[PDB]
Amino acid sequence: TQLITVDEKLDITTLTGVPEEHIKTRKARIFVPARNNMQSGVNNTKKWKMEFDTRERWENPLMGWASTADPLSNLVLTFSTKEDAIAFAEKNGWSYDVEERKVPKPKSKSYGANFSWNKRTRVSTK
Amino acid sequence: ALFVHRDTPKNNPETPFDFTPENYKRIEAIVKNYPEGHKAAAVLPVLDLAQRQNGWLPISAMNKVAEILQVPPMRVYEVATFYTMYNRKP
Amino acid sequence: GVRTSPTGEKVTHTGQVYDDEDYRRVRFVGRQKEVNENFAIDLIAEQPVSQVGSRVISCDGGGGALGHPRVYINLDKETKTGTCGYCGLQFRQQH
Amino acid sequence: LGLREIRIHLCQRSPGSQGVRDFIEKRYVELKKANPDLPILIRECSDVQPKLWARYAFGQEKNVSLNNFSADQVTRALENVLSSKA
Amino acid sequence: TSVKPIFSRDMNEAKRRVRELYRAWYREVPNTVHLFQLDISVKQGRDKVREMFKKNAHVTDPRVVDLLVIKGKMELEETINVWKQRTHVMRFFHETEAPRPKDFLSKFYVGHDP
Amino acid sequence: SNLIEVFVDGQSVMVEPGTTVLQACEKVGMQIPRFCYHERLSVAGNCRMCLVEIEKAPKVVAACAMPVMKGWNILTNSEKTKKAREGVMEFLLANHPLDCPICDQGGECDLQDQSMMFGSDRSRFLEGKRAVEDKNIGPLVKTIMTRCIQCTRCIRFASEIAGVDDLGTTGRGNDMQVGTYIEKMFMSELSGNIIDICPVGALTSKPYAFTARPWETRKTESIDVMDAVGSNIVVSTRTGEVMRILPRMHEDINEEWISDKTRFAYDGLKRQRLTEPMVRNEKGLLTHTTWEDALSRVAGMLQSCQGNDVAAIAGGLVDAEALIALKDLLNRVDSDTLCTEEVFPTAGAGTDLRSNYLLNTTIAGVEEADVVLLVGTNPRFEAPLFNARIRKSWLHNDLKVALIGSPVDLTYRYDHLGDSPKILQDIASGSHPFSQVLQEAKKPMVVLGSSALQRNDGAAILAAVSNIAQKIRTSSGVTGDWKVMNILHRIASQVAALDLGYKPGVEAIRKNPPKMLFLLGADGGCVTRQDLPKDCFIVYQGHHGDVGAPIADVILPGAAYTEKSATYVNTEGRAQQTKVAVMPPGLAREDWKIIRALSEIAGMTLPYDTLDQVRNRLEEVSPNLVRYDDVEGANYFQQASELSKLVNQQLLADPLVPPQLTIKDFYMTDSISRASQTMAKCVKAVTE
Amino acid sequence: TRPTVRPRNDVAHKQLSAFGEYVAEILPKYVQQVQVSCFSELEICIHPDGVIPVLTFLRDHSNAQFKSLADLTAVDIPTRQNRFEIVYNLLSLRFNSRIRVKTYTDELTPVESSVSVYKAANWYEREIWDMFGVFFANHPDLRRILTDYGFEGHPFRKDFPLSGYVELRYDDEVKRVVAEPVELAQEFRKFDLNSPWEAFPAYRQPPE
Amino acid sequence: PTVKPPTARKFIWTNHKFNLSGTPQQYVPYSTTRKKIQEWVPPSTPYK
Ligand code: SF4
Ligand code: SF4
Ligand code: FES
Ligand SMILES: [K+]
Ligand SMILES: [Zn+2]
Repeated sequence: TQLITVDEKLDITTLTGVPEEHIKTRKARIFVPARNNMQSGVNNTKKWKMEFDTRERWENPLMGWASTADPLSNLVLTFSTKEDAIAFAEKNGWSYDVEERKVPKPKSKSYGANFSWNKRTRVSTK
Repeated sequence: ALFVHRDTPKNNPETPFDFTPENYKRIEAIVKNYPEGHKAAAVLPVLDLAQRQNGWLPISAMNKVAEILQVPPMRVYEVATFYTMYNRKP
Repeated sequence: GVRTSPTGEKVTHTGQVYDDEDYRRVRFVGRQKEVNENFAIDLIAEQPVSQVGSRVISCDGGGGALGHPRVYINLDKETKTGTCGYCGLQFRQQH
Repeated sequence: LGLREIRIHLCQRSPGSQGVRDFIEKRYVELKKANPDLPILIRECSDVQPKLWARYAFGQEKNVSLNNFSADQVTRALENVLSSKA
Repeated sequence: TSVKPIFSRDMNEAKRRVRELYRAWYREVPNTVHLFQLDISVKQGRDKVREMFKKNAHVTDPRVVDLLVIKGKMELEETINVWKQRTHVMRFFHETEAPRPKDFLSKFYVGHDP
Repeated sequence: SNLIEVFVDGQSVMVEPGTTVLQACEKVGMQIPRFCYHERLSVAGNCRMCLVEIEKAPKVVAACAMPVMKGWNILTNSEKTKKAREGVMEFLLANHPLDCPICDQGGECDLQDQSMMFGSDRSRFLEGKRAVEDKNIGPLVKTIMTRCIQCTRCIRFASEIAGVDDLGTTGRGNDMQVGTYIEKMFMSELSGNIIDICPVGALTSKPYAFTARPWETRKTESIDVMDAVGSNIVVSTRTGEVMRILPRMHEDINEEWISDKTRFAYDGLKRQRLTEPMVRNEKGLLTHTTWEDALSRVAGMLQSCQGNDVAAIAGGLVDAEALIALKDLLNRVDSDTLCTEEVFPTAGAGTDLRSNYLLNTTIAGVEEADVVLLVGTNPRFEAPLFNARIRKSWLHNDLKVALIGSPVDLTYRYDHLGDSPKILQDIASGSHPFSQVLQEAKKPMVVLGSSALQRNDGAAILAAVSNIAQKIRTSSGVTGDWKVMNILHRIASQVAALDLGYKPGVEAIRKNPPKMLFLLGADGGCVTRQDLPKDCFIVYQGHHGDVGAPIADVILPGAAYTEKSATYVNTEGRAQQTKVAVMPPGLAREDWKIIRALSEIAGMTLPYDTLDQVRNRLEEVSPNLVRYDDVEGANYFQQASELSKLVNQQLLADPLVPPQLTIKDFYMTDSISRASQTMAKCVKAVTE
Repeated sequence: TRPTVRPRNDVAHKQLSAFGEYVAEILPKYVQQVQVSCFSELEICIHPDGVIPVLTFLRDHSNAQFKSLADLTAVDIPTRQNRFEIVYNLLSLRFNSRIRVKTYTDELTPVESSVSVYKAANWYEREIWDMFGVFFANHPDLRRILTDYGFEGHPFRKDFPLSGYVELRYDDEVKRVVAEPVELAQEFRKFDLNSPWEAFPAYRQPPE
Repeated sequence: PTVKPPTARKFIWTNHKFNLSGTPQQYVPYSTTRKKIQEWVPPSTPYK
């Protein structure tokens, strides 16, 4: 046979070594990151990311540096699809929420529409 | 040779400029050359008409052409700075 | 151009000084608060404005490749000088 | 001690909410004319099962499932809520 | 859903392995208290073993408990062969760690963590 | 279908006629380089960066402007496309200043990035560059015009979206300068968005200037609360400190813009903040205390209250979690007197049906209307991106706009019918000439402003507007899926407070003034201590000390919208959630955490511990408040209109004047904007 | 493209393609993919039931003789349901060549240990146990090799944080080095560096 | 520097100091930035 049938939910939380505080009190956010509106390039909007809720950052009394106590504060994960991210968060016991991908809707462009005979879409200058 | 404006006491939006009434009749004759809904097409002659009455264009002739043609004043400033005949200095 | 707080503490060129009720002055007890007493904002004001005969001037900070990247400053405003964004030197068209 | 508000959750398109929809199109108005100072919050949503929430005095809330009712059954459940006030 | 097993074909073999690992830890606790010259009792060390076994007591997957038994055997080999120092044994007893706020109100008082 | 087949690098793609070369390349997942093309602006075609080879054609075409012909093979990676890109990038970088270290665009510069990706690696320009005089277009947008590459996104934005027509190009040739030609101050309600679309650092944010740098910032995706648009934003922080606020693209709300209050009111979020709990000492002065002492002194007064002894006013910036928290807390005392600052009329249907207080059409449905009627509102400042959507429909769909109110500037031309409310009785009778326009329009849209509902005849105005909407919809050519009746809200907390069943307006507290008053962020000054009895116990819970906090007895320092994960519902009923960007300063806490801890001190512990359990309660009160980015349609306009016919309230003779007539009144509305030094500079700049 | 561009080696590309076809057709039971990179490196991507038969082939076959195990490697790729990618770099001193043998596993499926083929693997896959949590069946002494003795967690998994979950300090009360939850006096500053523009159009993936 | 002198500047130290560690003149670190959040100062008049 050499194959067993495990009909249970996949759960590796006892094997990851993550302490309980950072399994059951964390909210994973699964999202495609928004395009930086300083720029027109879209190559950062191609993958799904997983991040966590930001915890407390405070001021170091000596230097004024940003002291943290959150180990997961920099943990950003990359996924090809939404279902891979959902499956990875369910496998690790993370409570998650998913934002759907926002695509830009197809616009209707026409250079001649800048010079219409009777429509408001004339450009006053060019 | 500057393409910005600074308000001097001889060139400001309170510099006295207005058309003579015969220049208003000429402006009406100019505006009737273009179709209705395209009154902005009379920016280039009328502004030059303001150069013929005055000799040069302060920023009161540009604003007057913008007022009587119902066009934004920036769109007259663009035409006045684009074209080399419009004297923006006396 | 250093001044002093009423606590007796030197205000830095940023403007940082601890409050009187701030406990973090205790780190300077028996020791010193190291400030630099050559304020760059007070030293770049001491430079003379360069009167040049051109409309666009170039600044590299001096020294050629030992300065900053070479930028071009327009001098069309006669109200205000044209200041280099790197070294802080300022220029005026002489007409 | 007494009823304070009523909350009626339902769907716009689900057939299990249909009688609840049949309640609000016909019998809500003379309900609201009968109870002008009673807030009856109608809340439509996308895929919910129908539900009647009855908040009473001092934070007590009873909870009636209006799923697959007719409009007569919604009328009877709501008038039982109005007549109970417990 | 047909997966390759690690050691156990089902959960009963898995519970057998959990049970033998618990027997080996239970026998090992007095020797661990003695040769690491700990400050705990043998009963307190066996309580910590029972606590660590009950911590994983909700797992229903045979492969996950096979890996838990494998990792427990590894920790046991690191304890018997004296590879751990005293500090690694005493890390199960979070003693210098101050007790965390457990209820809502004290977590409200100390900060922002839920 | 009429789809034509074209080819991008040999790959077939079916495109609509009129689709450009750039959009056809976008449909196969390839982004053509660009500087002047912007998909929300008009096509310019004047940077020439998008030049691409069509094969069997010996000339590159501008992909942003050229429509695809059937059978074209667009060669996005061929040799002469790359040579065109390198030549154009060389001419862009010829006169561009070496300012990348001192420029705020560095790291997030289009010119840098696609010079790295598409231009060469070195220079041939052996000449002296040009230098341009800088401009002063206002206190928001710093202007360094030597960095300008003359892509004219300035001018197209100010003309077509902002509707200003005061930017342009003067001069000719290489001396062509983008500017205003005069000392003019570009202060629109959307004036900071040119910082977004400027691909270079010619237009930067003056408050953000020099402080940070894009690679080190953390990007927290969050929601605007400055109005009831619910604009999706990115709060960019850096080491536990909010740096700036960018927009997120949401196609149905804020397309990719935000307003200037949204963009620049974040500096009020680090001034005048409530950081520690305060109680009154023996001298009657506020003094700092612990959370134990403050919550004990509030709960000891709350246990002595019952019924109408305790009431609560919700402010304009309160999330749905704290709203349902304080509602359940006062319902444990059996208090139903929970109010907002903003009056919505309870006459008739009230807040029972959702359809009579929502923007029922949508923000997106403005694109589908053909006649929009605006009553008693100045939507340019009450909801600036709702007005931007009306302007986009005005410009592209030839939308007919009418306004009943004072003749404000809306950045487009409308039909001003008058300011008296009796015109609402004339359109609802058919004697007015605009009534025939509403009859013959297929998709009419009647938007009542919620600021006009602050008048004492708000029920009469809402009845007249609902009578107009149901006179149209039940008779004229409306399908039935189309929504006509609409209310534009200006307050982020208001729609969530109405879904939870608050009593809008403070008339319930003016009826019987209580001996204990909660103020969740209430800073409108709607209820002062002259309205209360002799020793009312006022508890201010909020994040700024502006209005309600100097009169309070115990101050509960709360979280702001960047400091909590928090549900806000916009004017169309869409529920949205902020995320934690930074933590609240000092001893300040999340708002429902404060109310829940107060409930535990009082011995009336509310049945939730975590944020998810609060949202389960919030789903129990109305399940739309947890279905995020969803607009649940609200039916039953007919039943609300039948209930509105019961009590005939009389229209006042006062004309419909919105409270914000000029740009002066826009910049300071809530406690964050009033604490903002940038908004203070905006007001001082527009008042001079 | 002479001075600054790497010269392409077409002869090695053709030879490694021929040998990749050779191995793919001798062993079709386990070989899933065969690829040769542009810089001429052959990868045999196999099924994990053929770890021993493929590696025994390449070690012992007279046309392969990959007698040396250069390196044994895992890669965490969390978007795959078989997230761990086990990499066998092999060296044939007879034919002066290198091959790469790649397979996969998830957290729970054991990979067969290759100590019977290459004894060099005895520590390498032992490290793959310590760093990734991949169990290796029939390993002689499988245990941790790099982490501390009480270390929970498999660090080179990409969901493991950079600083860990614990940090040590000496405590003079208990006279002992203790482990506490990690608090950084300065947080590691995450830099989002990736450009929003496409860098390599030859690697463009087809969109959804 | 007797043959090739160093270039003189107005900010170069005329007095070179040696290693001051372990003395009262040693370096003590501090945050050179100012306060980030401003607190609300309540009014000093009573509220009646
Ligand atoms: S606009 Fe871009 S390329 Fe120009 S100086 Fe700024 S960062 Fe550099
Ligand atoms: S300032 Fe910026 S947006 Fe305006 S034309 Fe110049 S490069 Fe374009
Ligand atoms: S992007 Fe097409 S030319 Fe500017
Ligand atoms: K910019
Ligand atoms: Zn310089």
